[PDB]
Amino acid sequence: GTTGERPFSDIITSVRYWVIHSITIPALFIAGWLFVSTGLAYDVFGTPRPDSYYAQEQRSIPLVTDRFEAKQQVETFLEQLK
Amino acid sequence: METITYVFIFACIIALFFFAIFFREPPRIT
Amino acid sequence: MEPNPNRQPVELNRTSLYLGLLLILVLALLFSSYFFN
Amino acid sequence: SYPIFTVRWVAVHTLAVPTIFFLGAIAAMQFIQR
Amino acid sequence: LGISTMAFNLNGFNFNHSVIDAKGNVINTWADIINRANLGMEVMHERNAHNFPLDLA
Amino acid sequence: GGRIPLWIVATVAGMGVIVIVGLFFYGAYAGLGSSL
Amino acid sequence: RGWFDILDDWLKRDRFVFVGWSGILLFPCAYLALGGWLTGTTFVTSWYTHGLASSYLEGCNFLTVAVSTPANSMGHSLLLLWGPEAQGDFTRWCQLGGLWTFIALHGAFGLIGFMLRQFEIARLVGVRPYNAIAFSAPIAVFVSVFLIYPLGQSSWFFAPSFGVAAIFRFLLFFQGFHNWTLNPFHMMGVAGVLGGALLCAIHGATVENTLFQDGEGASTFRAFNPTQAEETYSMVTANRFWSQIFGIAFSNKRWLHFFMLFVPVTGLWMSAIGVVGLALNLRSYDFISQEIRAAEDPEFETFYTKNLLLNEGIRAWMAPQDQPHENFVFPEEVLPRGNAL
Amino acid sequence: TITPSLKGFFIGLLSGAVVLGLTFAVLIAISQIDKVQR
Amino acid sequence: DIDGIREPVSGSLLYGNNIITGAVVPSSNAIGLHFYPIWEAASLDEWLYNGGPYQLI
Amino acid sequence: ARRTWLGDILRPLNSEYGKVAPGWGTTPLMAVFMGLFLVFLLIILEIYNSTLILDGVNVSWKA
Amino acid sequence: GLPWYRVHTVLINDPGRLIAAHLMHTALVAGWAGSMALYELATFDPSDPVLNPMWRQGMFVLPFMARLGVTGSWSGWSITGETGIDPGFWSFEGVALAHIVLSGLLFLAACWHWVYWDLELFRDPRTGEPALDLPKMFGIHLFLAGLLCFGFGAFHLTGLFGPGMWVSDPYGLTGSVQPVAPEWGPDGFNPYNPGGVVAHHIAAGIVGIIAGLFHILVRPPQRLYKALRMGNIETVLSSSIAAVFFAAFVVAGTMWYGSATTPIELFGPTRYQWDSSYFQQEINRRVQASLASGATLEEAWSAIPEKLAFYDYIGNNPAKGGLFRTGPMNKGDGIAQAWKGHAVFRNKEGEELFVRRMPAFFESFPVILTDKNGVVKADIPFRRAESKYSFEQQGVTVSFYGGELNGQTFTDPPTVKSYARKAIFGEIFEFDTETLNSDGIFRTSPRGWFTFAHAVFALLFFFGHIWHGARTLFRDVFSGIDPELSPEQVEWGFYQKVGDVTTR
Amino acid sequence: MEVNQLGLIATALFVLVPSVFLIILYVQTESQQ
Amino acid sequence: MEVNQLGLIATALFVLVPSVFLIILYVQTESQQ
Amino acid sequence: DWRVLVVLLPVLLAAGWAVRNILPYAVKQVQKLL
Ligand code: CLA
Ligand code: CLA
Ligand code: CLA
Ligand SMILES: CC1=C(/C=C/C(C)=C/C=C/C(C)=C/C=C/C=C(C)/C=C/C=C(C)/C=C/C2=C(C)CCCC2(C)C)C(C)(C)CCC1
Ligand SMILES: CC1=C(/C=C/C(C)=C/C=C/C(C)=C/C=C/C=C(C)/C=C/C=C(C)/C=C/C2=C(C)CCCC2(C)C)C(C)(C)CCC1
Ligand code: OEX
Ligand SMILES: [Cl-]
Ligand SMILES: [Cl-]
Repeated sequence: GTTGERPFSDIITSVRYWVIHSITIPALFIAGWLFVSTGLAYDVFGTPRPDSYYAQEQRSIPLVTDRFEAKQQVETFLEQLK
Repeated sequence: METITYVFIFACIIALFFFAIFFREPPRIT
Repeated sequence: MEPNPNRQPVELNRTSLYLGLLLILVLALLFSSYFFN
Repeated sequence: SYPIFTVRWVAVHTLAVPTIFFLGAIAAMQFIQR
Repeated sequence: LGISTMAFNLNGFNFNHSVIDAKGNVINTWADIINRANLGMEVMHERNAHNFPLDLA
Repeated sequence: GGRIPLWIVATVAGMGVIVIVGLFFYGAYAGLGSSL
Repeated sequence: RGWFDILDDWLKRDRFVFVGWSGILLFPCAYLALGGWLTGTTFVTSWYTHGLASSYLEGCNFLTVAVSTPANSMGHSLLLLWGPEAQGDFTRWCQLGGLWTFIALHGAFGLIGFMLRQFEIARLVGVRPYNAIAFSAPIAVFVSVFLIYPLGQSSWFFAPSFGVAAIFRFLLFFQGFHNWTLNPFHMMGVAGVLGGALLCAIHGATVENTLFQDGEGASTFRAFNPTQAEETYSMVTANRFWSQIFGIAFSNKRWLHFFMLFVPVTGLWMSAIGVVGLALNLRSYDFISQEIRAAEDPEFETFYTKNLLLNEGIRAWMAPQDQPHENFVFPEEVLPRGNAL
Repeated sequence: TITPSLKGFFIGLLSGAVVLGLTFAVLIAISQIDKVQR
Repeated sequence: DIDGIREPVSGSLLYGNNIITGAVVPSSNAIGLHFYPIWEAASLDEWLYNGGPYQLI
Repeated sequence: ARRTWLGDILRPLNSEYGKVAPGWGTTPLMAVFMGLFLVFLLIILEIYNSTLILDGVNVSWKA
Repeated sequence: GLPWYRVHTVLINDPGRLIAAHLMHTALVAGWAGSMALYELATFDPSDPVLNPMWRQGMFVLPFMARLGVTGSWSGWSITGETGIDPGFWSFEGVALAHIVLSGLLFLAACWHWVYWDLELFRDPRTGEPALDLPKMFGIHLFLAGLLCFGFGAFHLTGLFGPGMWVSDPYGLTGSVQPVAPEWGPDGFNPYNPGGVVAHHIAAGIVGIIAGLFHILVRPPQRLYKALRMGNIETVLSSSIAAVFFAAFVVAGTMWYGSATTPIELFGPTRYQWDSSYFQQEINRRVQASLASGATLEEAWSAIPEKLAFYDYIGNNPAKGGLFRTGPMNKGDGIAQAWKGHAVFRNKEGEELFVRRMPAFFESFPVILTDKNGVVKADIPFRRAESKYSFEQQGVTVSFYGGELNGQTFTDPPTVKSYARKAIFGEIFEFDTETLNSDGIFRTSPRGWFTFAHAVFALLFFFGHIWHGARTLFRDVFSGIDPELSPEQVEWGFYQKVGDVTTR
Repeated sequence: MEVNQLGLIATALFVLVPSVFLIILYVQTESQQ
Repeated sequence: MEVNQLGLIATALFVLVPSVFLIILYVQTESQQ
Repeated sequence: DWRVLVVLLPVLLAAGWAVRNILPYAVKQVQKLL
């Protein structure tokens, strides 16, 4: 039978939906581009940039060694890249 | 004793095939 | 003593016998190599 | 005639809004030079 | 059809050393770990059947 | 409730996804993750 | 008439997406486990836990992206956001693997919610809850592999990582270290999967080739309406066909469709028991009689010993990087190698 | 003394109650507004 | 001898195998893709040594 | 049915089958203890897991 | 006719024979304990608690009698190693036959309640049909559980009227059965504090008695009675099975991780003690304390007890067994008989080398020697054509201190390599491989077998909770759905509430 | 090969015990009506 | 003591085989009428 | 910190526009609900 909600067939084929979503869908797509273009994605999650993996002469992985001071161990790793 | 134990089980499974086919319970319609 | 009215008879038709004999004969052929080891 | 804001509206927009946002972020990553 | 095509040596995706940093250090991924386990099987299989550095068949 | 045909949006949305995934397959040869 | 029954009415309203009391646990947990995996594989790295890149932002494709397990030093910590490890920092929480426990635990209660959803809907429409009972196999598989197994080892590190390529590494790890192919509980699990795939194909094909001509169209799909009372395919013709081709054949529809429930569900349960044994390294790795013979007879060789040599290669070559916390360093002269290669 | 981890225990505990408090609080209000005609 | 290097591989129960390890071993690598029926070997003993039964099966 | 001596002494115990308290009864009071019980189980779990570290407790063999 | 998987359903409306059957399962479980104990007594070696204890001989029920104060035998020995002590009647043999003659009486009790199943007690007075007032019975049976829980912790563990429990030092060396005082502070919830075990059978005993009095005098709410089907006995099986596997996962978790209720001198060491090198640090600490006090190197390692050195051996690691490697640990590496001392490896240049130990993951591990900084300096190479760190090339020797080899040094590469291979296992011991005809393959301890047994039983019983739980609520449609089901019920949007004809 | 001695009686009883269980139930079913 | 290795399975089958032969006959008899 | 303003901005005017076109059809739904 039917549930009572407006069918998807007439919603996506109506003009009012597209006048609303021809600006909403494009604005979120650029909102996502600017999330990475600004370099802010690197700093929110703490992801290394292509130049922030090793030091200039270092070839050993900055692997976490202690459970209760891992918060401080990576803050030493990221400070020795200056 | 191992080789005799493996082939004995294998022979029972083959003997089980002969009864499950030619001595099955006939399916009848009604 | 009057007999118990909760008693029921048990059944196991011919097809269930073949299925059961097949299960334990295959489970034996699989596990026997690990029993001898 | 028909309602507009339903529980079906929330279930759709909980997955549709972030997906388009992720499709734009992943798109910008294709031009990240090393 | 996957087995029938890899019979003619059209193998799966190769992403070994596909990610690399701004200097040139190999940033390993989960594909590079798969390559390590693969190397262990390859150097051990048929331990005397080979006389030359490449196993082309 | 149907002033624009469904087969038109079906092709537009179809052509729209063809381009975005192709952009992803293209990115496999340039930039990061290209082994070069 | 109270607030409880008023809330009960709203949850069970016949809408497009049924909510129900089970939805309070299912929807938020299923949305965060999936959204957490999508957020991880798109943005989050695993550099300080495994030494690996694992997001689209770093250059990984759909096959290599993964939410890696936390480091080995973290033990079996829940890694809560407010916990003593991250201390509330969301950035440091992602850098130590908090998203892995965020996905595993929220996803675990999500599975509980979905199974409760199957019990709730079955009661409302008045059916038998055999669909919920069948979902017990994917749950026992998830609990034994993602929770009981890492709890048996050293840490969450050796649990599966939510990725396509990280799962392939999981199997090769079990071959080299556990010989998981030789375990008879995986063999029964294989039989339950390949058997269910056999029944699924052979039942659907037998139905499609024993139908009655209830229509005038060359495509026999329109000759069916859900409100019949007669069978759409001949059961007595399909029985005679398979009796003469294969030897035996189904004669009962209720038994046939229960058999399609028992075979794949039992198979997954057996494979879950085998993984529970591996959490303690209780493996089926060796046959003692073979090793006693092969050690004193340098001419005795079977496919069993050939596979053990392959296991010894997988361990010695993948260990230094797959287990970086151990700081393994193997010189070139200790690596097991055959001739030339 | 109140250790730092015990302080985070109270933070997660109240956080669990506010989301469960705010969760329900809206569904009873929505259920009251949108009842079922009998 | 499957790999053709004069290194035979035991595969039958009477030669020290069980159901899990037993196997009918493929034909020798010295044959390759050559057709090897019984009447191409100078006897059965030669036929069994070079993995003859594998092709017939 | 058959009566016994011990069967007549225990009779009042197996005599109120099907009796109930009207309405919701003591359900609101039960739910309070259930919440207190989970919070209790959550404490001893986070203590065992070393997530909750109290001053004085030392989850180790050297206890 | 009944199918085979439903033959025991003839006891649902027959309480008397349900009693008789439950008396039989109790007589079986009790009968197993007596025969399992008698069997372990006829196969136990009590002559060496240091190198051949109970967890090295595959003893299963023997540690559980030891955990609660039964340590001696009528023949004159005790597990502690003492001699010439009278244990009275409550010895291993006394505990065994007590469970045996308890089994016989429960057997006869089952026969009586089976023949005389039609008692007035099981009949509801008003209707006359078999009934059981489950809510009040729970309050009665819960009241008795709170009494026995309180009494067990009050009188037995404390020592007012009992032996106590097993307690030992952090390194499982001087174990004994001592009374334990309850710990009421926060440390009582430390799983490694015995005082918390006492404070719980006391505290939970009090609450169980209070709840029992409540569940006796307060009838269930009718909204809970009908929602949980409290008139159907199967709802108790659904909930009891749920509570049973909940406990099964924890007793398996505490067995693997370790706690005050799972001592090491009874179940063997844990896997996590080998990972963190738990026993090696304490051994090295005593060596540095002895060397600092002016003792020579031979006297520093000679001061190490062999019981402390045996715990630093990977053969006792419970994570090194196999699913079908059946038998005790002594069937594997052999009967441990002597510590031959601590081996020290040196090259020709004088530096001391350290052998990389085998992790529990590896069925086999290479032999690599490093110095005090982690750099490779010796190994046993695979290929020899380009070898650089072979023992012959580096002149690696071995010296023993303490044990039986105290003060000896070996130099020829063959024997030096043989001690290096054993060194990846930890300390080196001399084994007796001929008495039990050992094969040299590692096996797990009773700690490992217990965890494997109850973790699987916990997972399987989860299915029992779901099955018998679905039966309780889908009782009506167990034999099929309504053959006259109106299609308007399952039609979408026909009713405002799913399955409610009141709401069109 | 040096196999386990109890493996023979382990396989023999593993086959026999559940076999006769099904056989008893079947012959007592065909003897009914 | 060094007993016969097969005396165990010889005794086990000496009891089991003729016992279940009589059990099979008795159960099918009681199931008649 | 300016990067959050640039990233978040498009969502405001996108919602702000999507709103601007639905109030005449969004307030009609709640007035009917009571
Ligand atoms: C039904 C929904 C549901 C469920 C079951 C869970 C379950 C979980 N979440 Mg999740 N979560 C949810 C929805 C849900 N979540 C939503 C909607 C969000 C978005 C905001 C999150 C965001 C989230 C984050 C960010 C994190 C979790 C985490 C967790 C885990 C730990 C939670 C915990 O300990 O809380 C404890 C709280 C309770 C048990 C509540 C009990 C409250 C009772 C009623 C007592 C009330 C106290 C009272 C007010 C007195 C005040 C106390 C005073 C003394 C201070 C757990 C697996 C963590 C995780 O996975 O880490 C790995 C984590 O870091 N959750
Ligand atoms: C909680 C249960 C439990 C546990 C943990 C142990 C643990 C132990 N016992 Mg004990 N035992 C038990 C119950 C238990 N026992 C019972 C009930 C009996 C009575 C029969 C015995 C009789 C017994 C004897 C007589 C002896 C032991 C010994 C031992 C030790 C050796 C363990 C071993 O080799 O296992 C081996 C385990 C396996 C090989 C695993 C078997 C797995 C099966 C085959 C899987 C079956 C699959 C299934 C059928 C497939 C289903 C298919 C599906 C489609 C339906 C160990 C300490 C020995 C010892 O060391 O004492 C000195 C010894 O002499 N036990
Ligand atoms: C205390 C626990 C308990 C109790 C009292 C019951 C009681 C019952 N169950 Mg349940 N069940 C349980 C646990 C329990 N179950 C668990 C844990 C599971 C999951 C594995 C199940 C799964 C289950 C299913 C799927 C079904 C039942 C059914 C039944 C009923 C008939 C059982 C029967 O005649 O079997 C007769 C059994 C035999 C004749 C032989 C059993 C053969 C087994 C597999 C091998 C024996 C192993 C060994 C002897 C047992 C010791 C195990 C030990 C280690 C614990 C009965 C009311 C049935 C039902 O609903 O009836 C209407 C039904 O269909 N049970
Ligand atoms: C974690 C976390 C969280 C959460 C978050 C979320 C919830 C998110 C979501 C997210 C999302 C929700 C996202 C989405 C995404 C999506 C995507 C990314 C998609 C894509 C796809 C595509 C691209 C497609 C493809 C395809 C297919 C599928 C098929 C075929 C064809 C093609 C190829 C096209 C929070 C903050 C709360 C808290 C804390 C943390
Ligand atoms: C009558 C009487 C008497 C006698 C008694 C007796 C003599 C008893 C005995 C008893 C006994 C002596 C018992 C036994 C029991 C046993 C059991 C109960 C067993 C069982 C087992 C099982 C069940 C197991 C199973 C299994 C197997 C086999 C394998 C693996 C798996 C399993 C574990 C499952 C007296 C004089 C005192 C008194 C008077 C009366
Ligand atoms: O043969 Mn059987 O496996 Ca096909 O690669 Mn080449 O050759 Mn042998 O090595 Mn790799
Ligand atoms: Cl090979
Ligand atoms: Cl070559």
